Amino acid sequence: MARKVTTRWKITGTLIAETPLHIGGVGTDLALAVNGAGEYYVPGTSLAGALRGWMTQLLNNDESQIKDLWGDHLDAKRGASFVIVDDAVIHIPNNADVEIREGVGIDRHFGTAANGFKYSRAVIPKGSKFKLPLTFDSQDDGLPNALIQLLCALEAGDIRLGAAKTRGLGRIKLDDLKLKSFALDKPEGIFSALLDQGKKLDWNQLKANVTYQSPPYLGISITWNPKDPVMVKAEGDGLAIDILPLVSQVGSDVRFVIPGSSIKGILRTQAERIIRTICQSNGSEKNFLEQLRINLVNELFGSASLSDLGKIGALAVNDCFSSLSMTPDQWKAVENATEMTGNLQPALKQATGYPNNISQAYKVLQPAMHVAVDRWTGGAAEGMLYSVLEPIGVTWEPIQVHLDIARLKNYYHGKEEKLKPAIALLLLVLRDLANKKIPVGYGTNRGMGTITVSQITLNGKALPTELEPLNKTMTCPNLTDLDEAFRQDLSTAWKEWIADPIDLCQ
Amino acid sequence: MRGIEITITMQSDWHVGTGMGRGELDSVVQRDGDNLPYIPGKTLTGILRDSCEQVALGLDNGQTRGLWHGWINFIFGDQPALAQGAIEPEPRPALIAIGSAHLDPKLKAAFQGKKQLQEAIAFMKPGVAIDAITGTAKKDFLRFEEVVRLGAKLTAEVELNLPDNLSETNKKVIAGILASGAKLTERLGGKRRRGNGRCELKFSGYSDQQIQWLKDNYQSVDQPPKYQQNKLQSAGDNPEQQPPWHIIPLTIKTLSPVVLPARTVGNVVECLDYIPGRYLLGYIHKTLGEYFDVSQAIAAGDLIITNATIKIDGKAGRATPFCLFGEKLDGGLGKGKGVYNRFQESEPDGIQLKGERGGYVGQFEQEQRNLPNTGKINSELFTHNTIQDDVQRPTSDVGGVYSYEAIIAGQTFVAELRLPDSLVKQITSKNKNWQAQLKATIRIGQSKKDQYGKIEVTSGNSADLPKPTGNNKTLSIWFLSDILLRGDRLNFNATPDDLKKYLENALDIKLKERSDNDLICIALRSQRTESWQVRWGLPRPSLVGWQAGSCLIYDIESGTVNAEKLQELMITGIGDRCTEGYGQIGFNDPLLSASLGKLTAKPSNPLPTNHPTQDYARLIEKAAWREAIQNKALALASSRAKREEILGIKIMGKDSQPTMTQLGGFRSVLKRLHSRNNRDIVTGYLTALEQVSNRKEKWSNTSQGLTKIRNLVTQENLIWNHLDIDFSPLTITQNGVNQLKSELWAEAVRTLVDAIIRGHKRDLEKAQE
Amino acid sequence: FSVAYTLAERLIKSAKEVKQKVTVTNSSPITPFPCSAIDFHILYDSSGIDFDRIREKLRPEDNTELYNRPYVVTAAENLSQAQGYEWSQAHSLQTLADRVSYLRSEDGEGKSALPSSQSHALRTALYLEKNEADAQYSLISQRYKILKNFAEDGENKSLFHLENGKYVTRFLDALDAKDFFANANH
Repeated sequence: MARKVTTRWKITGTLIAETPLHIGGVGTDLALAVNGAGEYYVPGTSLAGALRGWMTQLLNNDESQIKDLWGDHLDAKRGASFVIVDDAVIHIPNNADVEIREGVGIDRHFGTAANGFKYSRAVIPKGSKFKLPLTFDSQDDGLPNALIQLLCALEAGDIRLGAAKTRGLGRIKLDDLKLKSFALDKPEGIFSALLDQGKKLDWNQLKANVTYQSPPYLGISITWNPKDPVMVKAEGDGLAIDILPLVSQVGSDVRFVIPGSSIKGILRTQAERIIRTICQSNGSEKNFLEQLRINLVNELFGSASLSDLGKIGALAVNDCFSSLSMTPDQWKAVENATEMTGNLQPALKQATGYPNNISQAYKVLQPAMHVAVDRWTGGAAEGMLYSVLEPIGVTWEPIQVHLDIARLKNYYHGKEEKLKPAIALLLLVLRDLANKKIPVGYGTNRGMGTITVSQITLNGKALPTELEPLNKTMTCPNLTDLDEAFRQDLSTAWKEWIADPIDLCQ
Repeated sequence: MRGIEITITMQSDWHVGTGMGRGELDSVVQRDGDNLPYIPGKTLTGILRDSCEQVALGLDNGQTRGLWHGWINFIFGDQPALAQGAIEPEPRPALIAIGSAHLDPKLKAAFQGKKQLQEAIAFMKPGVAIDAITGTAKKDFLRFEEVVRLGAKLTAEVELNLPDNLSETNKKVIAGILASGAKLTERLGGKRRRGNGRCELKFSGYSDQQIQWLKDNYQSVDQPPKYQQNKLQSAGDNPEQQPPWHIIPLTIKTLSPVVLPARTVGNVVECLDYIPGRYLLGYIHKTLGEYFDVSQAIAAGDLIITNATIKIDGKAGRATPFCLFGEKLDGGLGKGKGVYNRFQESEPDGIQLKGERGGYVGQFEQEQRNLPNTGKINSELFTHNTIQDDVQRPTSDVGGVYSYEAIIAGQTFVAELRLPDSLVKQITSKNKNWQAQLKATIRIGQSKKDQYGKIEVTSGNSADLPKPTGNNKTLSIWFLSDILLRGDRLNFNATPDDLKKYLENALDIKLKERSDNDLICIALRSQRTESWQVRWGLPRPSLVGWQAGSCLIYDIESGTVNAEKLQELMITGIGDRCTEGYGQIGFNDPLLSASLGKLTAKPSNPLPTNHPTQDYARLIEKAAWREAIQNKALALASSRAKREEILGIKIMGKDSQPTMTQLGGFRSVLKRLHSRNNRDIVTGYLTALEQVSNRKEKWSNTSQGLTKIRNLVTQENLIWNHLDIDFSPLTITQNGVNQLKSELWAEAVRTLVDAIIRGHKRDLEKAQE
Repeated sequence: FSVAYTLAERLIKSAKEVKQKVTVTNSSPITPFPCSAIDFHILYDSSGIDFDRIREKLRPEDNTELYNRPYVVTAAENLSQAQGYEWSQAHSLQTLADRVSYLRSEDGEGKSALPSSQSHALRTALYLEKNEADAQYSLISQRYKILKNFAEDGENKSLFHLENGKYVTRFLDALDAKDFFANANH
């Protein structure tokens, strides 16, 4: 006989990239996984580990329940996985291609691009689709709870795929989920498997009939607007405009983007600055890698895997896209524009959606000239004339920050009392973000990058009772919407850690 | 019923593994004798069997043993290694032989000579374990697996040797099961559960019609019929044997690997380097058994089929004489020098000698003045597993894996069928063209139903009989085959005085050992043969004697030696089981008489355009070209002079010409170059650069970069001149180069420009660091 | 293990070729000079299982050997008075262990100084015509400068050096033996 299967489940749907995605291949970070046809794809090994990884965090590392689904080469009773995860070709939407994210580390002393810390990453664009390609062999007459929980997590968008998960990327969501049952224990089900494409299950029934359980996390959704123009710089100069906003493909459109790499790094910088102040510790002597290694920031933001102190960040930040979008050729018309008062004005009128109103167009995207003035003569230091397309009236989607509370617990060894100094730092950083102390993107000392924060929504799932006061929507920048007994509670654990700034992580 | 095929179409990248990696690779795929990926027939039977067992479970309502599971043991044979206790029925063989699945022969013909493309059929897949705590790549769990590109269409020859009395309804049951089990197969090979090896498996001539018939009829099937052997039959009507003998040469070519068990030892079978004559007996029955009573001839000794030994000089290679010795440091037949015939040559002064052992030698003559040509048989070790079906993995390395040595395909062997004139007259009277019937393709030996045993047999024109020189001074004996002799108690034996007695009786002479001290008289080695007897159902008795290559020379003490009798012994063989090629003997051969110490040894197709695999070939081509372009680009871009040569950009001490924002600006334009039709966007951008001085002046400190960029984009040839790749090793499609150049032009340009800009900015930073 | 030992016999017979190459100066008759040597094989799946087939599979052209064996284990100091001293250094095991160290070594990123993807491309190149093999070696060593240490011609432009009229290379030995120098005596 073969392996005895009671019901085979074909479990299918469309996984959509909710952020860009990068899954790497052998052949800096410009090699994306490609199948033998050279098409970009999700390897089933990489999707399985995402799904298996999530279930492992769900089930508190109960290895037995995991190995009962995902298999085990060691246990004499187990062997092969009962989940099959197929490879899925990525359908990048029309008029879109792989993008390259260019970035840099910022020296914490000088505040400038650290030498030797430039990086490039190729990313499958947002809105790209690939099949959910799952088969489950059941050896009993049901469907496993943890597998139902996994499918709920996929529909919730809770599972991350690929690289740079904490720093902009990896978010996927499942749609069109279909479950097909084949009773391979029975003749009708085997011939159905051969001929009839299976008994349909309404997912909405089972999805209603059990409570979805996430592992602990705190969602932070920051509703913000540019107080002054906020952009990341595009790496290439335009023809009419030197400094252009970074755009990214989002479905069939392009949108302006602030990478979650940029928001992560500014938040990390403020975290590290607060700790070094409390310790009065100087990072002027240290090199960039040394400047980053500090307590409580190495867990919320991660440490590089150097042989190991490497850690993934418990805190993950999405790429934030503008509410404005453009057709790809509309933005190319702006990029190609050769004359600021020539063909740029049509192109900007089109892209902002105000083809007949140059006033309303420039209330969204404003070209700005900058000139350096000679101190001795008072003349424009010509050659030091440059132009910026300032997104003065670009509206942005809320910044999505995800604190993996389960990740912090593993770092702190399950004891949630250690969480409070990390939570305290995170709230102190959000207090600075809400008080305009953390500018974002290009040109922050040069008239750009200050943001208003209207609202911080803290959305904890499965939080411990002592952090349950975090489930709040804040509109005071100083966090007085958080219970004062809870803020005093955090403040006491914070002050205790300050007294002995030890490494929680033991 | 051969002529059925299975087609496998690989729908995802696929990995039939070898259980190991090599060097930088942690897993490598199996490759056939052409170095191409394939699915071995043992893998293909296992996957197809497993799926027919999935169907059987459904039809048996989950009963693990039952009527429909018995149908799998009918179709695929019993699995006696798993059964325990007193199973009384003999194990059923399979009704289905499934070959290995190979790529289309024209596609494999295209790959001949193109080692770079042969590697390009596969690519590296990374695998890494992530630490569940830190979420980081767990180092030394970084792993690279070779996987074969999807789109492969592979085909295996299938033979259904159905029982000749099988009911027409039961034929439809077998066809129905196989169609059904083929349909249910979705995966094969390594990492099935993680998306490798997705496939469609289709029999030729089995469709949903065969599935639908079973669905309509399965409830009224019964147990399959009981297995019985095809028994021998004998009439006894053969004529008595009369000289002359006829020697019919048989050329055997290996088409698959062939396992010819030398010794079976736990989970490994070692293979011979020759085909024993007993493997051809079933072919002799099948082809000639209607013309005379073959079994009677065997019993009477009217039939000899020799061993098939490697063809050398156009003849059967002869087992290297053990009387030959090499100089231990610098000589031997493999080194082609320092080979002494110790029957004739003293051991040299101060030089120690190693006896020769294996291999085969070509023809030799008394005054050849060159060493005889050597022949070598290429054998490879093949490794297989059994999957324990509940865990779907091998149950351990020790008892889950097994290995066969096999003689690899493409090797040529010569046997001889020898028949007396009595039978040849009878055969020719019944069929004048009977030698035409000796041409056949047959599967021989161990595991012959799977990936093993496929041989072509061809018959040659009747050979001349051996003509040994009758010398009354000495008798020289060369064992061309293993000699099996009964002792005087009819046990098998290793006493050469019995062979001395046997010869002098058989020749009616008297023999004496060669008495010199500086020479050797006797060079035998023992041989033990541990075969099966398939008709017995039980092992054959162990046969002991002397291995081929064993040599001895005698002085004739008295009596003339009859050249006619030496010829007859050289035909019939001596000792036991000569009918199947034991006992083959060379008398008075010049190679055993020579002094040799001074001698030395002598010194693709392009794929048709309409061909169905052209889509798959084009896949391998594009991969090979893309990797060549990208590697050559990264070589070029690594050097400051070539970056300036191709794009004019240069580093002047510490600042780049032009600034990186001009390179980023251009690079953000060139990414819109999807095809040659888009090139006006790129040359359009260059116009607007050079249209205005403020832009023009930034590039004007380059080495003419804006013209160089315009040339690279406007001239379809220029990218290929800069890359300067020879794409002839990387193409196999007819007109492939022209089609691939037009298809990959925009990508190759984009690849090179991006590489140059990257290399420039890497050095620019290195100048600033 | 039957077959494996038969190969170890043929490997030691190969290792003993030091007896012809490394000899006591002015000895009459020529005598071998005490020189330890190793020959080894790792039995990868399609590598052959008998010595002559193994080595034949490593001769992609009759001018070329993808092996540089045996490896001398005697220290270079103790051989200096022998004939064939220069031969012993071309065949020194230390030369293999160095090349294996370079393959195992890492860059400042903690990535390998030669990636597997490039190692595998060099494995493929070694089976090409020597001008194609040397062309590939030029391209990859422009990009990964650690490969200069793997050059053997002294002109720093080939993985092969000429030896008794054959082009031979240590590089495939290093790729194969990469994981077989484990030690644990540091």
